[PDB]
Amino acid sequence: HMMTDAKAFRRYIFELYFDPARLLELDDDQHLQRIERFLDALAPLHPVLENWYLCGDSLRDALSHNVTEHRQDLAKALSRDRRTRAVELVLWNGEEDPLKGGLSLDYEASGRAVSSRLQLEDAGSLLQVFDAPASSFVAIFLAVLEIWPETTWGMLAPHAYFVHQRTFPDRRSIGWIGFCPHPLRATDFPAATELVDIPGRGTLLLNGREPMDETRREHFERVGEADIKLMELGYLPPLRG
Ligand code: NA
Repeated sequence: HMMTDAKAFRRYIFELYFDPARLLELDDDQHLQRIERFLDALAPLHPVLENWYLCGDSLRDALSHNVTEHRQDLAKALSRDRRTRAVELVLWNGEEDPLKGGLSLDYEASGRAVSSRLQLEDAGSLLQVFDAPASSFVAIFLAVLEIWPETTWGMLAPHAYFVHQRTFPDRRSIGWIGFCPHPLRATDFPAATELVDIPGRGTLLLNGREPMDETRREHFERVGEADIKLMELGYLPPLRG
């Protein structure tokens, strides 16, 4: 079918991974500059992405420091979020309700893979508000690739799919939309899969969303067949790493 199931909210995972050695080379000024550029790139995509704030305890405190208004506040996020062995930065977009596009951002750079990453949670909130979600999510990937040439993997996937349906237990997944840092040939992939070639970076892959009804071939062809081809190419990275 062309439509999805009818559900009030779907949890998603949205994670971009960076080469830890190359990311660690950056100093704080460069991390802050990249985050500033990334927030700038989010702003045109939807009204809920236009404002970002430091976290706080009272609602008044958590809305007092708009880092898209006062960019010096971004350093104050780094100051309270930093830890001895890693830069970390946490922001929220000022919307408390996930059903209204509420979102937080978590950026870490440690020199290790697990904590050299950009996460948007819960990205299912953006599926709530995007009029044309496929292209808007691709635009978020495109921003990350332009700002972080160190990107080594990206995945946007339903949480339940990743946890309970990913083909390879000890590997990452390309998800519904994802980034693989290699050129790919449409020949090797299903017809429902769209490949966006990004010279100098790799490929963005768009599989189809989960429909209300689908056959066994269609089920296999969705995210599973793409993960299988990536694994067969040696491009699907291990989870532990
Ligand atoms: Na203020």
